[PDB]
Amino acid sequence: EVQLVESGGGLVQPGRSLRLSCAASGFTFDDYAIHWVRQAPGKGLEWVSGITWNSGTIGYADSVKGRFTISRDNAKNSLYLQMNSLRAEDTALYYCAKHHQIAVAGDAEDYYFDYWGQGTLVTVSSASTKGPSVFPLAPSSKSTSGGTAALGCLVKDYFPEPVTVSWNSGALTSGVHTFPAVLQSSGLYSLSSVVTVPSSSLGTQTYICNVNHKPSNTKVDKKVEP
Amino acid sequence: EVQLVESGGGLVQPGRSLRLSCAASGFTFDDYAIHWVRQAPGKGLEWVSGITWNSGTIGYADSVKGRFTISRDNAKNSLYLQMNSLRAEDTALYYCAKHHQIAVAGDAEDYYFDYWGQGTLVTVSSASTKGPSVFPLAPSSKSTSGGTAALGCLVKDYFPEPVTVSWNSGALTSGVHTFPAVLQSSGLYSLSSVVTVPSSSLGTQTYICNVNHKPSNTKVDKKVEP
Amino acid sequence: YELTQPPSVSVAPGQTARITCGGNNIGSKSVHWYQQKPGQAPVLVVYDDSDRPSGIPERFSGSNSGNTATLTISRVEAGDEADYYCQVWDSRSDRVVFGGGTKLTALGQPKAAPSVTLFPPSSEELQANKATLVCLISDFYPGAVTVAWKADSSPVKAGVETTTPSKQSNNKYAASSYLSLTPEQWKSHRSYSCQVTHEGSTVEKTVAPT
Amino acid sequence: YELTQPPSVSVAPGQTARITCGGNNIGSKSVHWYQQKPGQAPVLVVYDDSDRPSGIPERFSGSNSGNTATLTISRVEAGDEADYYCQVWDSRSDRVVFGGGTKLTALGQPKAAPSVTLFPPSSEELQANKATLVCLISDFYPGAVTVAWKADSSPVKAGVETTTPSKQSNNKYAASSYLSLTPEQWKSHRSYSCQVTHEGSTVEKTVAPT
Amino acid sequence: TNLCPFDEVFNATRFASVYAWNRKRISNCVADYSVLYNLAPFFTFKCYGVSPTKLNDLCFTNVYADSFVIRGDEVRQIAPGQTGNIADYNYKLPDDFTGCVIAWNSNKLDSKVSGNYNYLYRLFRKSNLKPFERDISTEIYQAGNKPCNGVAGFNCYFPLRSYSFRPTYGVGHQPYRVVVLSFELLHAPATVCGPK
Amino acid sequence: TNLCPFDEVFNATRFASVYAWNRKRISNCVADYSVLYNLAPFFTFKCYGVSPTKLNDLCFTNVYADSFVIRGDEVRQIAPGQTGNIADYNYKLPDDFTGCVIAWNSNKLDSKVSGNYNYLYRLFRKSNLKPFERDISTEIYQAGNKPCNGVAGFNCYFPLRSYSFRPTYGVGHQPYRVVVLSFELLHAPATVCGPK
Ligand SMILES: *[C@@H]1O[C@H](CO)[C@@H](O)[C@H](O)[C@H]1NC(C)=O
Ligand SMILES: *[C@@H]1O[C@H](CO)[C@@H](O)[C@H](O)[C@H]1NC(C)=O
Repeated sequence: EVQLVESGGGLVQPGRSLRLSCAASGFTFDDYAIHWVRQAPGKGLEWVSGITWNSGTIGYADSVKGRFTISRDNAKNSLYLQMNSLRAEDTALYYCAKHHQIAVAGDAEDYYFDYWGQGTLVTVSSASTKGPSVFPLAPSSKSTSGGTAALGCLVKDYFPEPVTVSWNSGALTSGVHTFPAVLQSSGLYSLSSVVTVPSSSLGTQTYICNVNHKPSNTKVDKKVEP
Repeated sequence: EVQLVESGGGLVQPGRSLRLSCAASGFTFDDYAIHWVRQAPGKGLEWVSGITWNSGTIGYADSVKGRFTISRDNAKNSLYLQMNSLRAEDTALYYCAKHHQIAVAGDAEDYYFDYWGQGTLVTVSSASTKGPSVFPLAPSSKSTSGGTAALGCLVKDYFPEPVTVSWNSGALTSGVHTFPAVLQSSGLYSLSSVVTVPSSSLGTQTYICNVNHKPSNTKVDKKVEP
Repeated sequence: YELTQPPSVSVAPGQTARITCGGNNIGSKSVHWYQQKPGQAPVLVVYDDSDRPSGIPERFSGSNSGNTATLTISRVEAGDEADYYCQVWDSRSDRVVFGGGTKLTALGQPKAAPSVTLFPPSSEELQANKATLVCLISDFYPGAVTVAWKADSSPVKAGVETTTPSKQSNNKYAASSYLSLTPEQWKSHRSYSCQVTHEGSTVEKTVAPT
Repeated sequence: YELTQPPSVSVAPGQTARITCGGNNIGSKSVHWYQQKPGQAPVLVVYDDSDRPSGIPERFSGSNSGNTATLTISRVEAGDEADYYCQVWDSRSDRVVFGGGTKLTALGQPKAAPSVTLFPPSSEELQANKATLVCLISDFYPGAVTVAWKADSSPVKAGVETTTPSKQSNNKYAASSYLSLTPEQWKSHRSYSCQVTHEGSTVEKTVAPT
Repeated sequence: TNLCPFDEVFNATRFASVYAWNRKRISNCVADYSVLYNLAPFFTFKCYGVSPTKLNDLCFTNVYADSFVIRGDEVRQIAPGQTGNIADYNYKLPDDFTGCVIAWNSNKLDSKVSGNYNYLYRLFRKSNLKPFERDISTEIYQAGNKPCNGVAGFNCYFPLRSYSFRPTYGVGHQPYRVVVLSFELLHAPATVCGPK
Repeated sequence: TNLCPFDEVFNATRFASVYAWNRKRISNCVADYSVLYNLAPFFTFKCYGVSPTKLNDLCFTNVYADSFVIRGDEVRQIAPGQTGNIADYNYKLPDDFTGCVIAWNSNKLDSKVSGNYNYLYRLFRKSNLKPFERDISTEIYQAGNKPCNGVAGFNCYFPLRSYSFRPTYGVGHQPYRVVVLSFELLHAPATVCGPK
């Protein structure tokens, strides 16, 4: 139904600007107020700004006034948020939240969000983007049970973390444990995945680990073999 | 001594502009900060604006900001306060206040007033200026005591109330009690000023009541006789 | 910032007066005090919460607690009834913030009888049409005076009367009263007279017929 | 405005939990609640303190009275462990005030032994100098697991390790570990290994001794 | 019948900015140009091309309703063929316009004693705006000759300034909510008619 | 010995506006032109006429120290023979200027949003200013053809605009405390020498 897809986000130096977008699809982008709300990693939520059905700001926070500017386009079904003079304390997953009510004329201002998105990790630091390095973790011949052998990838050396691993085309929703990354004392990270991988007799997965890294644009489609 | 004479004030229609002035003397008008502070009849005091020795505004109150503008000229010792877009609530007795502690560059900001002025009544209404109707009071020849006399003027029908009635300048300094005015149910005022004048009929013969009304420039020179 | 002063305060001659001013956290900025007698300009009496200017007697002390500043007056005489204001710089908003009014009133002053004086309509004003009459009561300390024009041998109240409220003068009230009801037709001659009433007593002065 | 919530509220999966959100005068303005599983997007729970959206079970209820809004979840289960936030409008400053959410954790869940899976350096990295030996640990409920490294049959911990803190996955914690400080000719001898020691027993799993 | 939605376009909680004015199509309804005079004692009704008493006799197909908040000294600029810092970079009406520009004071609805960056206006722009054009872009304005590289520095300004709305201002600085009711008539069955 | 008051016009709490720039007759003292070199490292020190290396040696009679706050891109206008809006209606320097203009960013203590109207510049004026001329008048400027009363309106422009110095604008719209050190050599015993 409602698909509030959010685009725009990556590594930007302190003091520069970027523009975020939020393409709506499913409802009428002319009667629902849509807001922006950030969430620092493991540090709670925070409200940024918002716009009513008519393009008008419903206010800003106590730390983004004068630096952020929100705009609405009712014809293209897209909400925009301009972020100027970014600092180190603006790194968060910016969400694009809707409003449940239809915004009737005579009522009381009360905004509560009903549909959310996924967000774009807007990291602000002085480091530079690095390219991933996919490696074919070998599914060793240790065979006790049926699917005891597991194969995966070892994506490493990437500073930003909008990393997404795929296996066939954006499919194979079976057991795929994408373990969280870890800052290895150098600013970079390291990802890893593991599948079930039953008895290998050429009737198994296509042996593909699609790694999409946006801030360091590179599409790796390297295969895995025993 | 220090004399902060304040001029440039009278009647102005709602939605107009006047310009006040504060001519200083006796001290150095180059090292003391001078502020503007108003006072309606009663209703306590209120700080309008202020300026430092260098012509830098110390700020405005959150009731006349963006409408007033304080200036300062160090060549000719005088202060200024332009008052654009005057409304009905700006009807007060504006003061010109000095400040001790000439505030060497290394110091904490703190402004207290030690030498005040006399005031300049600024009334903002839609009525028109009227002129006094000075009438001499009759000093009836009674025999209650040795000085059983009472003579004065009967100023009446004047809308603005800055009137400063005075007898023969530098001559009469005895009991000259000037009774306050009254806002009768016609928009105008009325004032009296009776002097004791112990029995001197056909004696001093200095019964001259000078009535000055600034918003009308009607300097009356009425003479009183038995 | 927003200071808070008591609306009024009373004290008898012999005791001490205590005027307080509060705020969010009034403990860092200074609390400067002023004294405004009725009909004059405010004079500073206490600055830096402890000091006093040259001329102010050794009777104006002060203290500044965490959230309350006080102005302690010593032995108070009759010539001390005025309005006192406390000042705060408030460097947060860059605006000198004053306080409310605090009318200190000495309780126990002697009751002074008023002095009424009447002036008949002049000859220069009766030229075309003025016919004005004025009643003046000068020296009486307690207010609440009712100038009832017992004129024309009747309680004239429908006639135009001013009856200005009480005022202050050298620590003693004073008011006035006008009567322009006569349209140059006061030839009725029924003993025009002004009648004041202070607290039960009354003093009256007749008006000349012609 | 400023909302304050308890940093953590735990309850056994037999009774109800009490999540509160108090402010200054939050008795009239509407109080909305949100639920956020670890990793996913915040979902809506009972809003306006008296009604819930479509899909949320009847177990979720709310009540606001004076200075406390209570989100009383009835019959708490394991799948309800999430970060609950409360929302308010605060029409005074034109904002949307959230609060530090509460981590509801169902206390008293069954134990889970972690499963370890070792992956030696891959085939297409020995020609280069990578040295990225990876040690993974599967799902387990009680966190705080320490990865014991057994490199060359000897305790080698001075090398570059990761030891990422435990994270959340369908109410089962999982982590990773990386240590291949070797000169990138890791095939020295004596079966470089990895050990995962939970609270109590320790799990062992090694790789080929080459 | 089906009254046109002139209730949420006029009596709304928060209006639009000058650089992001909102259009709204109003159709398949019967417009009543008489309920507008409940809004504000101070209510100008300047019209162009149509008599203020002729809208209740003609039929249109798509009546559009813009909305923005401008300061007082800037309403006059919302008129066919008039210059100014708002009618050139924010919103310009065509020289041959058929509508009714409506404005009223709103110092009580949206004016807080602080200044809120809620209402913005475009101060710098490359060229003038074409009739009925909205530019929500916020690129750094190059005011000199050196490139800006997306950083607001010397000779590189941010193209949006924020109005200051406080109730203590004069009539020439209090916020004014403005709505431009356009009227177009194409080769199509006219739905928006008058109350018959 | 007696150091000149170079600390009162440089470390003052609040500076003047561009239309009311304050002078200070620095005389009968010993000026040390070295405390204004390392303090405030962001220091544009454009010296016209005199050189910064031979400044601690020459003796002048009355060195005048102006002071005002202008924006950034309008610092280039404080120079001999320069045009614009802040160099012809607010502050004008002679073509034979002999001094050193000194400016430094003050986005920390002068960008108070509570202040803002605390700094004003003149935008409209009949004729250009003379060298070293102050005009603190606030009369309404008649910009059209008909005479204007004491009220604003069409072709009735208030001659003073505000500097909404906010801490979020770019470096081109930030306050700069400009101080001009004019050096005159009139016929009189020169007393303001350098450190001997
Ligand atoms: C705006 O609100 C008032 C009060 O509810 C109402 O009388 C008026 O009709 C409304 N205006 C419009 C244009 O509907
Ligand atoms: C301003 O203050 C600093 C520190 O006290 C000082 O070094 C400097 O000399 C002062 N300003 C000038 C230029 O006199």
